Amino acid sequence: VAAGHATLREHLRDIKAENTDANFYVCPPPTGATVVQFEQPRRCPTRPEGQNYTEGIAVVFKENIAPYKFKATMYYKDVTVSQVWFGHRYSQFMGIFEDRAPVPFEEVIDKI
Amino acid sequence: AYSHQLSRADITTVSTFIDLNITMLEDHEFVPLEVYTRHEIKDSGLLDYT
Amino acid sequence: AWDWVPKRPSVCTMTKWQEVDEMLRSEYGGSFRFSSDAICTTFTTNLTEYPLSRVDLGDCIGKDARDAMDRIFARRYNATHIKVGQPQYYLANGGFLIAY
Amino acid sequence: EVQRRVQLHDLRFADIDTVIHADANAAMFAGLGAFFEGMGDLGRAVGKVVM
Ligand SMILES: *[C@@H]1O[C@H](CO)[C@@H](O[C@@H]2O[C@H](CO)[C@@H](O)[C@H](O)[C@H]2NC(C)=O)[C@H](O)[C@H]1NC(C)=O
Ligand SMILES: *[C@@H]1O[C@H](CO)[C@@H](O[C@@H]2O[C@H](CO)[C@@H](O)[C@H](O)[C@H]2NC(C)=O)[C@H](O)[C@H]1NC(C)=O
Ligand SMILES: *[C@@H]1O[C@H](CO)[C@@H](O[C@@H]2O[C@H](CO)[C@@H](O)[C@H](O)[C@H]2NC(C)=O)[C@H](O)[C@H]1NC(C)=O
Repeated sequence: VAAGHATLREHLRDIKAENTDANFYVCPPPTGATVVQFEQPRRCPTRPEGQNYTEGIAVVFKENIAPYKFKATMYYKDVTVSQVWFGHRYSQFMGIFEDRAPVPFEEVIDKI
Repeated sequence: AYSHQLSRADITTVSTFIDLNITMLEDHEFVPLEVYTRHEIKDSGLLDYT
Repeated sequence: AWDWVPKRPSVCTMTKWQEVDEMLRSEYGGSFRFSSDAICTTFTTNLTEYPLSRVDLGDCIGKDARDAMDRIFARRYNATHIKVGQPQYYLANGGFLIAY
Repeated sequence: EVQRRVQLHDLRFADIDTVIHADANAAMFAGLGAFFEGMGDLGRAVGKVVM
């Protein structure tokens, strides 16, 4: 009878309707603060050449650089200047000047 | 401009096909000021297929 | 336009998709997780076995499963392993029925 | 070679783009701006009008 087939469609349809959701990722562009390199292909013998061959277990150790990660805050003022005294319709042709300057300590402590 | 020359041992080689205990940062771009004024193009490394 | 025809006769609800010689079952987080080298997908399921007997009244899936398992067992495991008990049926996430 | 040619094409576009947008009027205004700026405030008073 079809009742068995019908309930089986129902169970399969139900199970595939379940939420199996995953997160999105905002990937910020790397600045080059951390860099890695890869292994390279290497030429090897066409015929065996080594002597005293032996099997064995090995444990490889690397130099411990012990990275210390911490939080740092940076403060700066971006300045921009243009020839406004000629009028907005013309200042555009005379270019623009820009500079990035550090915030003096007294401003970081007494104002920020 | 040319700066200096590193030995191949100066950079951390990533293990063959799977690696762990690797340290990283949440890189923050800090774009140059000229990208807003002069609207010069920001370096984006070598081109991916995408 | 198309030529009309009477509705086709009914067919079995499920088709044999894969025959897997090596499939490891493991219990974790209150769920079974099946994995193999032949299929890169991992199948997740509840610990309860599905009551297929009261659904596959025509024994369609039953016959296909029992025959395939015996063929594989005779071909590759006959002289190296023993079968523990009767086959088990599990409804895995994604809508698959795994006979184990 | 594909990525080498792609980087050559966006360079050709930048040159064509510059040729279209490098207005001779803007070049003249830039020259006049520098001339009046060098004359100080006496230059600003006139510059604002002649512009
Ligand atoms: C860094 O290396 C250590 C081993 O030196 C890893 O430590 C294991 O971590 C798991 C998950 O917490 C534990 O179940 C194990 O008991 C740990 N092993 C030991 C010997 O303590 C650690 O996972 C690595 N960290 C990263 C981020 O890769
Ligand atoms: C599967 O394994 C069994 C042994 O576990 C094999 O049994 C033999 O069957 C023949 C025919 O009935 C008998 O003459 C032998 O005496 C049995 N041997 C043993 C050790 O009991 C069986 O042949 C195997 N099947 C296949 C298809 O290889
Ligand atoms: C595994 O078992 C759980 C119950 O422990 C089932 O979850 C229920 O599923 C139905 C049908 O989609 C829902 O209406 C209920 O709200 C669920 N209950 C809870 C407590 O979440 C689940 O369907 C089973 N999954 C499989 C693949 O067999």
